[PDB]
Amino acid sequence: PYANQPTVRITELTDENVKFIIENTDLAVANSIRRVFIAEVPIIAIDWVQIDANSSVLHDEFIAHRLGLIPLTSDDIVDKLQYSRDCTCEEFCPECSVEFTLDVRCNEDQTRHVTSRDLISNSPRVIPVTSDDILIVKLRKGQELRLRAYAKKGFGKEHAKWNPTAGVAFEYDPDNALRHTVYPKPEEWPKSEYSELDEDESQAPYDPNGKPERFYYNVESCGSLRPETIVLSALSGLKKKLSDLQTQLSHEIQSDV
Amino acid sequence: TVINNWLLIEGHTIGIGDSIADSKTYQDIQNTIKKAKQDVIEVIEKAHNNELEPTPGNTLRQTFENQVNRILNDARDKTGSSAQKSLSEYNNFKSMVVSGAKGSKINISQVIAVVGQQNVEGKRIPFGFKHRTLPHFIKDDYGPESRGFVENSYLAGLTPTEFFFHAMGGREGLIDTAVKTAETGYIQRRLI
Amino acid sequence: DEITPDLWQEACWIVISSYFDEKGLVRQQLDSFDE
Amino acid sequence: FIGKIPIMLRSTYCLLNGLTDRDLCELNECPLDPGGYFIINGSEKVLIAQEKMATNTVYVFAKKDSKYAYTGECRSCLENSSRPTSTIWVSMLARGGQ
Amino acid sequence: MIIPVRCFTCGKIVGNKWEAYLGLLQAEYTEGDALDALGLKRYCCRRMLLAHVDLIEKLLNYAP
Amino acid sequence: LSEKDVDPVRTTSNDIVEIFTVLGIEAVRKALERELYHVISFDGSYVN
Amino acid sequence: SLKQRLKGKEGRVRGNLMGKRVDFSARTVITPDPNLSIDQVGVPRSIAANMTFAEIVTPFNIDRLQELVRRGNSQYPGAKYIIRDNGDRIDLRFHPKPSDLHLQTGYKVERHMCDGDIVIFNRQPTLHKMSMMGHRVRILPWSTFRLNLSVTTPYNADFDGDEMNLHLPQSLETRAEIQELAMVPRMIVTPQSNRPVMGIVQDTLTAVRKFTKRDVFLERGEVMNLLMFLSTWDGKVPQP
Amino acid sequence: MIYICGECHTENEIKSRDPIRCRECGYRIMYKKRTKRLVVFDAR
Amino acid sequence: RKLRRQMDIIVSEVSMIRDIREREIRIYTDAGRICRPLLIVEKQKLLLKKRHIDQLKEREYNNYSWQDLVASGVVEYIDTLEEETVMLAMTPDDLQEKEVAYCSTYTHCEIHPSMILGVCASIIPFPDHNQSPRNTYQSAMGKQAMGVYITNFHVRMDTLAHVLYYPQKPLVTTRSMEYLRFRELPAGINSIVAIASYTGYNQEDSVIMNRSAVDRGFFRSVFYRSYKEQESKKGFDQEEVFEKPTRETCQGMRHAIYDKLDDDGLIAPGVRVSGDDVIIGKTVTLPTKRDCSTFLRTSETGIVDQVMVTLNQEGYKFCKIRVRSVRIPQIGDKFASRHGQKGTCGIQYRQEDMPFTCEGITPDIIINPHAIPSRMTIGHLIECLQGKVSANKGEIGDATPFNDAVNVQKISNLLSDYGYHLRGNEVLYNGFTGRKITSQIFIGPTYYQRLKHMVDDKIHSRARGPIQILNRQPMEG
Amino acid sequence: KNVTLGVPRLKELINISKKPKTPSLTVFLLGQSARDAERA
Amino acid sequence: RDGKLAKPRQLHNTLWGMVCPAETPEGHAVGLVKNLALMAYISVGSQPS
Amino acid sequence: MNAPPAFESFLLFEGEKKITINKDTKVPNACLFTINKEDHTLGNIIKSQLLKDPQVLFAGYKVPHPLEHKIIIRVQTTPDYSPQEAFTNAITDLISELSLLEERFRVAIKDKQEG
Ligand SMILES: [Mg+2]
Ligand SMILES: [Zn+2]
Ligand SMILES: [Zn+2]
Ligand SMILES: [Zn+2]
Repeated sequence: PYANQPTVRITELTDENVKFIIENTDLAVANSIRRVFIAEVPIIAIDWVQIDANSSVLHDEFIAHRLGLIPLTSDDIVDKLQYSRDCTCEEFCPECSVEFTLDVRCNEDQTRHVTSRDLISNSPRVIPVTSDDILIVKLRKGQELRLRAYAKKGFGKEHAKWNPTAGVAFEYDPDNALRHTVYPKPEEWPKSEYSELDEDESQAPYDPNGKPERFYYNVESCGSLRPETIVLSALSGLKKKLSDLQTQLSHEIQSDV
Repeated sequence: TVINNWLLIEGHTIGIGDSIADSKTYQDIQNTIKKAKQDVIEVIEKAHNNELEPTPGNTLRQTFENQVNRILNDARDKTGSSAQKSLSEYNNFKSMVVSGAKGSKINISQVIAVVGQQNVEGKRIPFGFKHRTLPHFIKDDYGPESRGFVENSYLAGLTPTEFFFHAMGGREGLIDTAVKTAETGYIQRRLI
Repeated sequence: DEITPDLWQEACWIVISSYFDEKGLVRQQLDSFDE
Repeated sequence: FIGKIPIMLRSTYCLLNGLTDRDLCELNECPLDPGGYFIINGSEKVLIAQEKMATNTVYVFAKKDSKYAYTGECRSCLENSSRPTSTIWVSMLARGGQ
Repeated sequence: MIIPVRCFTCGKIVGNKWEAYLGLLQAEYTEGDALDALGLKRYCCRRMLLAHVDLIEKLLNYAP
Repeated sequence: LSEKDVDPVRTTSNDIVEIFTVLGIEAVRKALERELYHVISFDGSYVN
Repeated sequence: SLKQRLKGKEGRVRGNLMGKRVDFSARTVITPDPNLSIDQVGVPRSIAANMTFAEIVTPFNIDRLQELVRRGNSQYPGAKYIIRDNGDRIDLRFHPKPSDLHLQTGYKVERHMCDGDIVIFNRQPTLHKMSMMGHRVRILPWSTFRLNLSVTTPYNADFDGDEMNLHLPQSLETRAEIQELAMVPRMIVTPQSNRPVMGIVQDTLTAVRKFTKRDVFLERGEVMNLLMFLSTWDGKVPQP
Repeated sequence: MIYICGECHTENEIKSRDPIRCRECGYRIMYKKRTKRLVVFDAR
Repeated sequence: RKLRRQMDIIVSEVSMIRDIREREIRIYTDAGRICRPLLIVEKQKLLLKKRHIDQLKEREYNNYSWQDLVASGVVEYIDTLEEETVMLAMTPDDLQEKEVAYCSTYTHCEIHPSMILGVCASIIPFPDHNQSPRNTYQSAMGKQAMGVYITNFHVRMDTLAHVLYYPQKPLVTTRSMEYLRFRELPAGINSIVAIASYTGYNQEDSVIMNRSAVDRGFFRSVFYRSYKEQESKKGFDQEEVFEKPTRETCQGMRHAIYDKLDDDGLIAPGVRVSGDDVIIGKTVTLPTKRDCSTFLRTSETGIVDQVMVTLNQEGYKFCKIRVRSVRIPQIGDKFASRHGQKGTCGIQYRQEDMPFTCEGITPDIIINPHAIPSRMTIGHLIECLQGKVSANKGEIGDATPFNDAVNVQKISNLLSDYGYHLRGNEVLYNGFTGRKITSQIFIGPTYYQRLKHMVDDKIHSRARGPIQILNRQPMEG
Repeated sequence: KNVTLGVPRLKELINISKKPKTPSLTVFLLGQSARDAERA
Repeated sequence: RDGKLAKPRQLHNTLWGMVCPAETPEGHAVGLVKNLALMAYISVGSQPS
Repeated sequence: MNAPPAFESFLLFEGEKKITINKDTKVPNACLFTINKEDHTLGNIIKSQLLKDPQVLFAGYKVPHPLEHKIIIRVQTTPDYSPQEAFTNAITDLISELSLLEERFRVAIKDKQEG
């Protein structure tokens, strides 16, 4: 009737991904954790662009679209940053957004690569991840791109540019003991990397009493957050969602009685 | 709603694995076509040597075409049945056909066993060239290949002549579809 | 000497490439107008 | 001077004839553009090939509805002259008449 | 026209790999080897560079 | 119909005009039913 | 001449009396929606905010219609016009002033189309009665019409780009007519062949065949999820 | 009121009444300059 | 024949036909005769030898081209009349090789059987694995796809134009696509397509799209509308010029804001516009001066892209204004594969809601399994399987129709070597619950196209609109 | 044997015409010829 | 008049290699609007002298 | 033109209740919890926690429409136990579980980072 006692075993921890296993958890909790990784972990991304000059071959909202998709380092600044909607400022301020500026002019005969290295932020904590660099536009001689942008807080449920993961591999029951997937010909299917079966074996013997547990994660990060910071932010954010829900539930119960 | 949300668990698909057949099934399909071609060749040799006796109510040409079209139709049926019996309970082509959601037994046979005879105006492919359906055949070639019998399945792919004869037969459906659209509601508004 | 079957596929598309290098795809419109 | 002939693009008499791809780009022309059309009042106009029966050839057809059992027509046209075409029919009257 | 910043499927960064990919190809790398060297393991991210057509390069041949 | 050894009852024609001028309007009503039914029921379809 | 005006397929008699353009008609692309009832059509908010239904002001709806007038055209659902007892039309968006917007019995408020409004949903060609059926409106947040997958068969409609027409009955008399004669549920069985005109279709038909197999066993959690979508469920979980 | 020549790319101020043409180029295809008004884009 | 093959007195396009039975030789030299090149065969042997191929291989820096093949007498054009007297071999390696002597008098050989297809049919991969009408449907759809219609599209000012943000060349391609320059100007994107019944929103030719993929520019396109207006001085009584109308100057002006217009009566590039806005301010002097400015359609809402002012052929000042509108894919937009699999977007799910593989790969598009069985477009399934091998192998796949070196078994065997089920199936997990889907889903890269038909261009409503004066009946206003 | 069917046959009925496309009879035999092929 | 006598919508055998068998519009113009095959060429004519 | 703002999925508009409880008259001790601006993330996690309670007779959730952003959670408990009480306990048990997971993930990171 009470909470699970989940355990964590980190299998790999690099700068690009964190691989870990969670045991003694429900499948619903395991899945809701990976959905929070994608959709509910806040990061900082450009969501406001003004283009003073754009002589490039890409139109203004083509450039603005690419700017939003450039990941910005938002490891610790994101937590203390506020949501523009929540902030009381005049639609933008240092407490809820980061100002960015791009001013690139091509005067040389060679093609000028406007990369994220040319994005300059007023907050050193929030910079493009790459600073190879992310290509924004290539400029011909005489063409220029002059714009200023504001990066604000958000999560992947509003736009995929606020999604901090470059890939979230999620798995459970690699040997198919629970028969949650039925193979017409089990011999035809390659073994999972987490499989613990012999070469001759194709499926683990059916486990009627078994339950989904020991979920395998591999959270690849775009660069805005460290792969471990995504998971910690997700667990706290999901816990915040439930704690916020309970507060509203308590009020509704009090009103009913 | 209830079965749309159970299908989130069961899931349903269709892929290449649903179009393959057992190596035993393919050999049986291939054997049926090889025998069917020989049977048609035997019928042709009868007509060529004047050993074919016309059936009542039909001329020699119509007797020959009827005999050939039945041999090829039987081969399509025999091969089509052989393919269907090879399908497992897990096959998704069968699952949609069995439930009546989409597809039919003939589609499975064409995808898996044999597309069959292509017909233009209810007859085999006509001799559009001088006694030839295409320049790649000899003159007076009444064999299944020459007159538009597609011996390959859609999985195996059609040969260049089969592809063209299939387009000829498939162009008839497009014309008929346009004709029906033109006549759509014509009788209704006259009756009304 | 002779184009063997193992080299035929490469050969047939070298011939086709040369045709389109010389003619292009609207050679009918241009040749008719030039005449 | 007797008039102006509309020019098909990338024909031998077009300004973009024999130009290298760099030369085309300098003129704001796509090197991949095939030409083969006309620019009439700024509209790229393409002449669709029109399919018509061959001329100077004798063709024998049979018509059930008509009063002729057979008819051999021949649309005659000169050698690159006299654009007008004259058709002559040599028909056999149907045997239906009793 | 230009390399997408992110892979559409997963959102992995791909906008900093086009020039590196072209450089590797010039180094006699096969397209498969070059994609492996850049860390594009999922076939969705390999699709991004394998199928990219760089039209922006030809767009820059027209004088502004 | 008048020919000897030919069923004068079941023998019929698909031409409604021929039926009208030989058997009458009521035979046309029945024959028109049967011709109309044949075309509708040809492919197994059903109409009330 | 006068003769030319009357003659022709576009003539007055055949082009302006037998068939003609009609007000309060919408058209857009149709997309599937398995979450709607067979008798329910999903409607874009832009279409709903444009098409209006004139409601006669009554003490039953005096307060409700007063609010819609206050909200006006800017806010949806609102209203476009007010028709006084004189029959004169007042354009709301020109003036949101409450002083001139007081309502009284007999006034008609051309409120915006809302959920539950009866519409006639049609696909051309209209070959049989089931090609024009009555639907209940359901405002949804994108720019397409939505159809339950079962009503595709009577309409002969596919979701490969097909478009369908929406007509909004404008009076209670004609609105009550659709409800009792032309609603989709009343059209389930056709008199042409005394058999149902719509049935279960592609995904559901394939899945119900799988679902009903002898060796389909649902665990407690799975069953409780399915019963959430059984609107007619009486709340009693059957003995397994 | 700045117009850019389509050939030489020269900004030149032209009135409504006076004819449209490059001051120095003589080219008769002119392009209006980008508006100084600021338009905001969501990087979405 | 010898003279024609030598480019002697007889030119290449002259067709000689002999009717042996009818004792007639017909020679044709006029225009309009449709012909195609065929390889010449003598004594059951192609006159095309390896030496011809080697010279062709070094086509450049060698001066050897297609004409030398015609000059050499190795390939000649055959018109339809002459083709009746020709004994034709589909391939050299199977037809004129020593075997059961079906025919030992071949006179010509097809260069390749796939040349019977046209431009639009030449982009269908594995068209010989598809039911024929669906190859006809794709030829129609392929002309309505989006991409880059021409490279210098910025200079051009067309009435309509659709440009895709990120056109991709197909992972699975045909040999003929090289000569169509499709690789140069592609129309579509390679998409991870799962053929599954996920939530019932892809039923009946409908498509489920990935919202997160759309957020990243997936199938995003640009719409360019160009408006041309000219000022005419014809008639001394009446004259019209470009200028922003003023309330006092003109007796009658609509309440629509004219602030967007400049002092010259033209809007400037980079200005948001809508139906309420006026792009061209044109006023005609009365016999005060009446205003005849040009407005936008209410449906349109974009940004002025380019404004050019010139003189038309008639010598009158006129302006072409290009308005740019970005089109993000949404519910109701048509998408099609290269196999007649046309469908609208039923719904869009975010990445967390989509079904994911063990690797975390979510489909960009989910199509219904019920679209395939009736259409029998197996080439769609072979493309998806081949595309998966291509993406993993790093090689662009070959889908040339009549290729005996490519078959499903060979593609399946390759897919096994990359740690994938040989038939292209994958174990997908439910996005909403994370539970394994009982059936394994067929998922892989397939080339999809965005068709010009967007829902926004089609949605339209009428409610007490601008009736006509004469007929007192509805009309567009 | 083939007879008109589908729409063209349906059109003839509503479009009653003195000349059908494929006029025909269905003669039934009542004597011994009915059961005897030779006498038939 | 020519089209009435013989139906030109149908795909004829002689279109092989000359006209694409697949590319034809759907609707009232099926089979009437055709496209050239890739290597098909239309002769420009010359003098028979 | 009808596109809804992307924040409509997770932001309550003015006058919108995050959660509303409606007694289910079909069965005793049954309540329906309509949670606005929520999706399967909280619906699935809450429902699975409820199923662990042996006093919960029935637990299920649903999104009535994907284009809308409400989840309805139906909880049926035993007579001595309230659905509201069951619902609160599930959230606390989930918070306790997630709190424990946060603590143990931090320890695992240090172990991996340290060596
Ligand atoms: Mg349709
Ligand atoms: Zn602030
Ligand atoms: Zn990826
Ligand atoms: Zn100049």
